[PDB]
Amino acid sequence: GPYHIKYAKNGTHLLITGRKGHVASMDWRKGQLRAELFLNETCHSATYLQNEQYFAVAQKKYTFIYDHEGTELHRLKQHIEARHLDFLPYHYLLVTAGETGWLKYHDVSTGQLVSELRTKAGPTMAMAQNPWNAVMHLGHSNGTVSLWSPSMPEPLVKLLSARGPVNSIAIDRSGYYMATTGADRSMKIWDIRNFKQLHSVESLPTPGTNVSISDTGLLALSRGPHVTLWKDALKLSGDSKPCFGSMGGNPHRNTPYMSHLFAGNKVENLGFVPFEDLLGVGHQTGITNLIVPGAGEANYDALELNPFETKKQRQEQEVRTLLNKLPADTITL
Amino acid sequence: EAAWIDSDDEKIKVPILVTNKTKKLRTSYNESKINGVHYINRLRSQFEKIYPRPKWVDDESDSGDINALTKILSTTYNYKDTLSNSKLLPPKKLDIVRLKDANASHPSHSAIQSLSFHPSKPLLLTGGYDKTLRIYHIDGKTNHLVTSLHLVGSPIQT
Amino acid sequence: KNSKIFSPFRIIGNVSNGVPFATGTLGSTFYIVTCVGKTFQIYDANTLHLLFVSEKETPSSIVALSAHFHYVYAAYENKVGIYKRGIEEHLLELETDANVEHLCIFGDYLCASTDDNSIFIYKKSDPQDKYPSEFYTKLTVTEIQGGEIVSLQHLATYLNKLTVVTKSNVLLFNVRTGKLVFTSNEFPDQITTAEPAPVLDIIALGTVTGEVIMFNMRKGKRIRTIKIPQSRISSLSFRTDGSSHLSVGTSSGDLIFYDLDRRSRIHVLKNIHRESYGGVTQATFLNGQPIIVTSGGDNSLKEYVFDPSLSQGSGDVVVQPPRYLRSRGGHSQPPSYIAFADSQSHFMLSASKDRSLWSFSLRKDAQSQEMSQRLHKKQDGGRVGGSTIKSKFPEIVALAIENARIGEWENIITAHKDEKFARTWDMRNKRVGRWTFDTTDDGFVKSVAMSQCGNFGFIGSSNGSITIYNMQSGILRKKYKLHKRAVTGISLDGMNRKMVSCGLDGIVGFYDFNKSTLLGKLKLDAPITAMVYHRSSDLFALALDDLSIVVIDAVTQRVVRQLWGHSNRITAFDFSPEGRWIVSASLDSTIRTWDLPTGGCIDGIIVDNVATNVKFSPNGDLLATTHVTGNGICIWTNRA
Amino acid sequence: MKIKTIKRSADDYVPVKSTQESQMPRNLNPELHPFERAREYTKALNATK
Amino acid sequence: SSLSDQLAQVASNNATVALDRKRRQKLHSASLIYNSKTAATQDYDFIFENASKALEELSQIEPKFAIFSRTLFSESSISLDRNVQTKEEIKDLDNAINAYLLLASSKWYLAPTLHATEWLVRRFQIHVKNTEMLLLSTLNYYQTPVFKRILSIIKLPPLFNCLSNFVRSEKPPTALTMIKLFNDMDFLKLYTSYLDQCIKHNATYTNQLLFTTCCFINVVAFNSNNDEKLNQLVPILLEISAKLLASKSKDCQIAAHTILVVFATALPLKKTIILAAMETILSNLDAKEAKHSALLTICKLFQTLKGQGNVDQLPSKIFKLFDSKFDTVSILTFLDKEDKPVCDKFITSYTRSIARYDRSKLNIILSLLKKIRLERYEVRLIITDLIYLSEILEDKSQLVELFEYFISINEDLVLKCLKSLG
Amino acid sequence: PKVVREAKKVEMTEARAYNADADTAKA
RNA sequence: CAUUGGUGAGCAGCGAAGGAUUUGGUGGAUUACUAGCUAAUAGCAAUCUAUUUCAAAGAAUUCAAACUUGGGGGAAUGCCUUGUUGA
Ligand SMILES: [Mg+2]
Ligand SMILES: [Mg+2]
Repeated sequence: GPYHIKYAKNGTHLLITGRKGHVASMDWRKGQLRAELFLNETCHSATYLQNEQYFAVAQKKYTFIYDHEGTELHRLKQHIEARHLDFLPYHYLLVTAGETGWLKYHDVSTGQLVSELRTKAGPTMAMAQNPWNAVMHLGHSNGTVSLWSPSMPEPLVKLLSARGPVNSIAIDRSGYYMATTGADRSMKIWDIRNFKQLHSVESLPTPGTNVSISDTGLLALSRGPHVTLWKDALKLSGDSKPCFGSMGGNPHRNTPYMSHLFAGNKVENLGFVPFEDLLGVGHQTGITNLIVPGAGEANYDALELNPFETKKQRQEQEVRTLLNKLPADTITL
Repeated sequence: EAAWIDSDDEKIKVPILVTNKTKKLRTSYNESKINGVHYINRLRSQFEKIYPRPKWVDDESDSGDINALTKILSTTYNYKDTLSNSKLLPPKKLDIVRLKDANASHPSHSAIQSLSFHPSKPLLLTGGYDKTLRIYHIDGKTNHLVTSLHLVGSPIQT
Repeated sequence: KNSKIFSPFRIIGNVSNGVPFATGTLGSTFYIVTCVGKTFQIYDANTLHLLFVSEKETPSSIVALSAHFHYVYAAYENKVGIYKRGIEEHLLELETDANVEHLCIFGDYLCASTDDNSIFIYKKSDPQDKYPSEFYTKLTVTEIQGGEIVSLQHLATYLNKLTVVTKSNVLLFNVRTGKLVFTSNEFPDQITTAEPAPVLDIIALGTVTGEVIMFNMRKGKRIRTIKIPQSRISSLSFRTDGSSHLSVGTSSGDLIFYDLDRRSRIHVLKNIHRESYGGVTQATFLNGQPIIVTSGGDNSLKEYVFDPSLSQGSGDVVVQPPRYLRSRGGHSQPPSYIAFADSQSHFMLSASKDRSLWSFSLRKDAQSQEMSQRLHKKQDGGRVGGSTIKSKFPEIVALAIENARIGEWENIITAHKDEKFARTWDMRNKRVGRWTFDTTDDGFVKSVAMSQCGNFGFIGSSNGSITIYNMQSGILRKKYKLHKRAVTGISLDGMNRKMVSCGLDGIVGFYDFNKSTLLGKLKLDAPITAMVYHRSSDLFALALDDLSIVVIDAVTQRVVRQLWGHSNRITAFDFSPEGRWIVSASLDSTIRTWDLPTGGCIDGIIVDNVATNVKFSPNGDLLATTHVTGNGICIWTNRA
Repeated sequence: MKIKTIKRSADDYVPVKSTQESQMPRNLNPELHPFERAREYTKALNATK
Repeated sequence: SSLSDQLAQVASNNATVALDRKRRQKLHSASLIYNSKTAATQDYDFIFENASKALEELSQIEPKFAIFSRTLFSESSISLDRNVQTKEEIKDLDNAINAYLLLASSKWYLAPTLHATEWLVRRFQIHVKNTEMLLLSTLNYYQTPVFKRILSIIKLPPLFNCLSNFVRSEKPPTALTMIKLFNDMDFLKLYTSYLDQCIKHNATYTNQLLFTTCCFINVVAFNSNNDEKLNQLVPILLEISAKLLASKSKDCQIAAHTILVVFATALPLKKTIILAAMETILSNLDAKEAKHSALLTICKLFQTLKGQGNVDQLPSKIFKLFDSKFDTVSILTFLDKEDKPVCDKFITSYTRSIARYDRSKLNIILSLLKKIRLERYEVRLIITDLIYLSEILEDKSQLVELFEYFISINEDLVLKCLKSLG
Repeated sequence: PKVVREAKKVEMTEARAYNADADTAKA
């Protein structure tokens, strides 16, 4: 341990990467282990590429791409000390950031480095992708949030959303709201369409390591061993501000929707199960899924993502998605 | 139908909100202080939520019959009659223990061609082509030699 | 009685003295508080590691123990002590000479029952006070009300009522007002144990003739009646894991389990604890787990677990029998011999009258392990002759160890009472060895010694013959015949050149091991009883029969010192590592430290129980002793 | 209280008959179909190519 | 534990979800009437249509089956899935399934039952979830072809792994292996529970009792050498005997008569257990055919008694009960038949009981002694008691005649008893 | 094969316990 | 004649209600034993979360930030640096 978990875009596969180097790709529902590496190295995070066939792992100094069965396919020499990974599905780009403060976009299909951008803000502390526009959000140690595109050597937008390092960032499905947590024990919800701060829970009991937003809009928070969920937090009206406790039953105050305590474990990552009402939690002793009613999208669209896809559908979808790949340049606010 | 009634419980009046654990016992948020009888009755419900009420306590009570055999099984743990009381030995199992060998005290230099136990006294006689008559006192723990008698030129067959 | 060189440190190898242990829960985890004579030890239920011990020995033996969260209450004579983390925080002293017998804590009240059928109640001075300190009142149950008090129990949801359980019947006392709310009907058979059930208003009562009664206090009526003919219940406990089970302990040492719903027996665990030492003194289910902890007077604590049922359906019927999970233990009778296994103070060998040899670890209690007596297969191929029923080896009269060749082959020799050969053991493997050494003169083994190099083992016979074997092969090499009486000591110098022997004839012979020659012969006034040879200094001390310790210099073969003062036999003695002191014990119940340079007694002690053995640590830090009473070993620190 | 969870009847979404077509549920919420303009653009470019 | 091990437990739980098409093919392929290739092609509606007709035929044979038409075989059951239901609901479904498997246990030979159970195998996947109940009901058909099919489509529980070889194997399981499956104690508790359910519902039939009896008898025989195991067997199997004896159905009681006798010879027992056994046997003894089997069992039990008081008189309650179910004329008829089993010890005990309790039957003593030759020690006990009778009871023509009989045969022994007594 | 009888590892679990401290009451 | 070659058939000798080989599972050790959880100068251990908010403190022209590159030759279009044009 500790274990970092990432689910597939369709919710069919789960990728766990132990810090000391146990990477496992598995179909958690049917309990079949696709691959299992015991890299005697430190692995920081991993992601699934276009489908469950390929995954990437950020090891001590380089990123490696692997096949379904666990054979390495490439060693990405260009990406040095990558700490966080993300994959833009429609554009077929792999994104990286780390201690170098360089944002590198790599195209998986052609194997070419589309663009490498100098953040100039020291090591990157958090990252999240906006699904609506595929603009990447980076946190930094100076407390700013910067938005980047492959085509622009300078950040599109810079938001000052904390007084210290930004530990985590999350963006809803609609690409309209953003939740940032900092080392100043503060959470800030942002409206990224118009760039207006909506809420600022200035004082938390302890710094929040991670944040996440479901498809349905639940806001999830983790503070060391605690995991707290709020419903309807992401909204413009004042009463939706997150509050831990209602004072004398004031209806306007928004108390936590659900909470849970991992007794002796520090949570490592939170990831919602895409199309099911489950919340994944990574911690020191492994992986745990909590039951969070209302979290997920009940009605998925089969053409785009399908949890019940057969292999023949998988390979047909792998090509047609490759044919209409959006060019990297099209990314914009 | 309670056998006893405790009057101190009807007068005792306890606050709930002082301790965190008791806070669950409230029925309404305005309520803050209750007399004892309701406090006991509320404590009973919370106790059940901790340890659910099993079947044996409630539905069942003990308070030629067919169930004779099942009863006698319950009381007895050893289902085999003690062999000490019986005066026939069991068929297939032998309860046999070794003792010190009789001849350790004074060994025989030839085969033990015959053995005999004295009718009343605890003596055993051995012989062999060694031409000797050894009598032993079989106690089972020492087995010393009472006497020996050498018969020159009389091989002992019985 | 207070030494100026040595001070008590702890007792090793004692896990429970038979007093019922008490279980306390901190959050999720569970801990077990056990009695060891005049002190108590707290064990973690998960791993049975030793966590804490009471700082100081109570003036009188502990009788009852009850634990409640961090705080632990221990009751000795007329005083009830409160302890936190093994540190006494406060002492409740009762105002009567009668000794406390039972102890109950519910909420802010503390109840202590004395042997005169008087119940004392203490209360908390303040509602948020941690433990009760103030004296509230005194309730006494007369013989008309009921008989002697068996135990004090508190049922849940009973506001300020104490369920006093007596041999005659059960009583309900309201401590706040001190009035008898209810007296139960008389029970024909003497009651021995009580237990509050997870059900409400029902308390399980154990009688002296194998009855368990689920008596309903609210209804004042019997609900159920178990029968266990020809037995005496000693403990009771219910299973709170969601299955209606009941564990009934018996004085015979047998633990039985019943399924109350089905009215049937799951299993019986036989002879888990010796019947001689009180059998199942305490057996309690952990609250909400499938694990049951048991203890007994035989200085052992055990744990058993109920595995899940194998049947996918009807799991209730198909119940796996309980399975041994883990345990900790010690000798059942006082140790007879001790010796330091290692140059450091890590490991200790102990042999007792219970026919078992143990390896005790001073640095940690968990590391303590028993030497298995399973025999290796004979090299010849012949069948080893022994009784089919497995019985432990007779007790160990004498022992010797070396570490020059640890791991390569056997390095320990032990002699047994009334046995004509010496058996070998292997420390690294923790198992008896594959060689047996015979005296070869129809005589019993009286002395065992080993060379420093770990290659030769010397066995001294009672008929005067000294045999030498080779440890690696167990083949006899040489045999010395000088003494005509029993040899009571053998030793070989560090250089493996000069050998010295002593026997009941009072003669000490000097042999040259290399050339096998008799260098010289020395006669003393009295028979010799034991010998210790100090290899660094080449001095060896003889415990003569005239109550004298004679030091002799092997190089020159002359008496150099003679120590007097002992009033009785010298049971044992040892040299200091540096070669400067001798600590000797005697049957006059004293331990005297003798200063060899000046030849006089510099320190003296009076122990309540005679000390059978004394052994310095090779470091010199610790001194360990064993006594005619007490299953453990007393450890002392060398203040010098 | 009243708890309800996203609840998939496997028979609905995986046909029992091996011959039958598989169900294809469809949600027209734009939040599930991002880049409406860019995707149609490439499909225009590829049609020209 | 390794990651692979835990994932295996997840798979076993998730066996019947039908997550993807390949899983749907394996699950839907299992069948009791059809091969794999045809099985994949069928739909629930077609399968249910056959079952609805098949249940109707079973209903005509036995009205009880008609009830499941309202619960398991209703048109709504087509849309019912187990994976989607809650924990409380599945228990009611399991109870309904278990009840049905009991009724279908005796009609497996008939063709319609094999169709009716197909609906449960396909719809409710009893072959995966209720695996234990299905095998237990069809244990006695182990040589039948139907049992072979059940093995092929079923994953064996941990207790039934003795049959692991015979899955998808040409030879059916042999009689010898069935003894191994019953040999393990854990199975006996499992089979005991299932057998208990049959008695409660009176669902038993001769074939089950025959097979259940034959296995239990054999288990004792296989354990004859190992005494300690036999001791562990007594709590289980004798407990079954008490339950079987409780049943009104005669064939159930007769099976208890078989199983009791074999222990008595297999393992000597205390008299209290033997005496307790008589009361249970005699409490529910109404059927004539059971009545014959009982009397042989009673005599056989006493022969196994080999301790002091072996020929002691029965307790008073036991004696009155025995005479009620067996008048004096009956036992004389039993003593008459030339092929009688050895019953001397019981008759010695039954003889002495009369003298203690029933004086007017004292004439019957003369008839009983003539018909059967009793052992010398037995005769000595009879003489000793009759001597006390004369001292206490008034002298009677029958009483002196009984002596007069003993005068005629073995006169010298009569003096020895008189010498020791008077 | 005979029935496999494996000793599965048993680890502790949280369980709720009734606390007597609610019991004592002062007038 | 020799096998320190294999496979068997039997002795002598050893020899207490059997002996020998292989193997699955769990438990204790393999470092030297001061208890669990939390928002931690105390609560909880049945949790509260119907006081958990307010106040106070808190923003370097460091407004720097790949110490992270396999060697050789280049680099249209990119990116870095510098200057320039027009707003
Ligand atoms: Mg093993
Ligand atoms: Mg270059």
